[PDB]
Amino acid sequence: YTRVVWCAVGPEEQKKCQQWSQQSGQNVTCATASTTDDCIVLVLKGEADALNLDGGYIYTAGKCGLVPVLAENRKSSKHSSLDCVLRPTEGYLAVAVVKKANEGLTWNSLKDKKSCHTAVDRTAGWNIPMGLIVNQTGSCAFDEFFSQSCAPGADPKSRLCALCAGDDQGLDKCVPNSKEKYYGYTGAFRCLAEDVGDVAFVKNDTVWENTNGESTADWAKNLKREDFRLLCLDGTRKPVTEAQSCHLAVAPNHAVVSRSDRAAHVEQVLLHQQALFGKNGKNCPDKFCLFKSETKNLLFNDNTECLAKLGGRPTYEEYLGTEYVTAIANLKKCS
Amino acid sequence: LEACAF
Ligand SMILES: *[C@@H]1O[C@H](CO)[C@@H](O[C@@H]2O[C@H](CO)[C@@H](O)[C@H](O)[C@H]2NC(C)=O)[C@H](O)[C@H]1NC(C)=O
Ligand SMILES: *[C@@H]1O[C@H](CO)[C@@H](O[C@@H]2O[C@H](CO)[C@@H](O)[C@H](O)[C@H]2NC(C)=O)[C@H](O)[C@H]1NC(C)=O
Ligand SMILES: *[C@@H]1O[C@H](CO)[C@@H](O[C@@H]2O[C@H](CO)[C@@H](O)[C@H](O)[C@H]2NC(C)=O)[C@H](O)[C@H]1NC(C)=O
Ligand SMILES: CCCCn1nccc1C(=O)O
Ligand SMILES: [Fe+3]
Ligand SMILES: [Zn+2]
Ligand SMILES: [Zn+2]
Repeated sequence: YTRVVWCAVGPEEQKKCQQWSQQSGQNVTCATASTTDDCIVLVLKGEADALNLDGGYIYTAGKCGLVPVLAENRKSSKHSSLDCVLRPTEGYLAVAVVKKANEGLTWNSLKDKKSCHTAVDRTAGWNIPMGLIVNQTGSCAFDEFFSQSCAPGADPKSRLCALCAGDDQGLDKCVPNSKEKYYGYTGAFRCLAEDVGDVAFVKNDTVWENTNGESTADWAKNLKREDFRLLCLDGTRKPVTEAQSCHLAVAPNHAVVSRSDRAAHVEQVLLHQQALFGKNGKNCPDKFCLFKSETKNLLFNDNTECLAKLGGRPTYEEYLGTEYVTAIANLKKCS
Repeated sequence: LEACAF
């Protein structure tokens, strides 16, 4: 049989992959690139097999011919008697988060404020809020809307990267990988927690997972949920308990993609790997846990319960949904 | 809306 070559984005994901590889007896091995788009190109070249992707990146990958294989499934809100691998996915809630103490601020007063995004091209961090903003403003100049932002993957000299902070050395300011302090869900929430920005575009789970002692990380360990508010599109502000009535969109879950001719094999191997190292896996926490990374969401989100099988052998557009695809395509006309 | 970015 053949080995599965995973693609790690940046050096923190590489280290985790290398641990997985050792534990897997080289059933999985590792390629690494500096950005998600570069890992997508390694897969298109056949130099890696697969990686797990946010839906905005699935859009890129799917325009290039890669296909969805298995999706992240977090814990369901409702009792289900189905095994995790067979439970339908629920989608996550993209939200706009602000500090409660920043009292004037609503969706309708974002212009000229400071923003924190997960990365350019990602769902909650970029496609949904900027797609909404370009539409409501009637303008493609999304790069001149906020006074300053951290939007990993934008031009590092531009206002969209001005709040980014890079690594322990200021190296790699604004790169779209975990070496940027403000990258991803937890990075963009930290940018708001620290008052670097006025608003963060993340998902509902990020706010709960990084407050009220749910994270022991230094920057998060003392944050309280009640000190944050969600911006609803009708101009109101709500406590973070009200995400089901105050969100920007429901996003498709992150999912693994591969080339079509490797998808079946990638799927079989991941199903076995999560049986060893997944949540309650045979050898997690003893040896290695595929869905943990000290809150840093490396390779997978730390809140992944399993990777689940997809219904209907979906194309990428069927997985993302026609509404979302159409929103992305509308926004990409601006660039 | 049609081609690969790379
Ligand atoms: C590495 O992958 C191989 C192949 O899938 C696994 O070896 C198999 O183990 C299964 C399940 O225990 C058995 O059905 C077979 O006898 C083995 N198949 C072959 C082709 O040798 C192996 O268990 C995997 N190891 C790890 C650590 O993931
Ligand atoms: C917002 O996200 C949080 C975190 O994922 C959700 O709260 C969790 O929901 C699960 C499943 O119901 C509970 O068993 C967990 O204990 C909750 N976690 C925490 C830290 O409180 C919350 O349900 C989501 N809100 C909406 C509207 O979807
Ligand atoms: C931004 O506006 C565009 C243009 O209206 C939206 O695109 C429409 O979306 C609806 C719902 O899926 C479709 O019925 C229309 O046919 C789409 N119109 C066009 C011209 O393509 C897009 O959804 C909006 N973006 C966001 C994020 O809401
Ligand atoms: C559940 C979030 C909605 C997005 N979505 N629309 C159609 C299919 C899907 C999903 O498969 O990820
Ligand atoms: Fe996402
Ligand atoms: Zn909704
Ligand atoms: Zn289909």
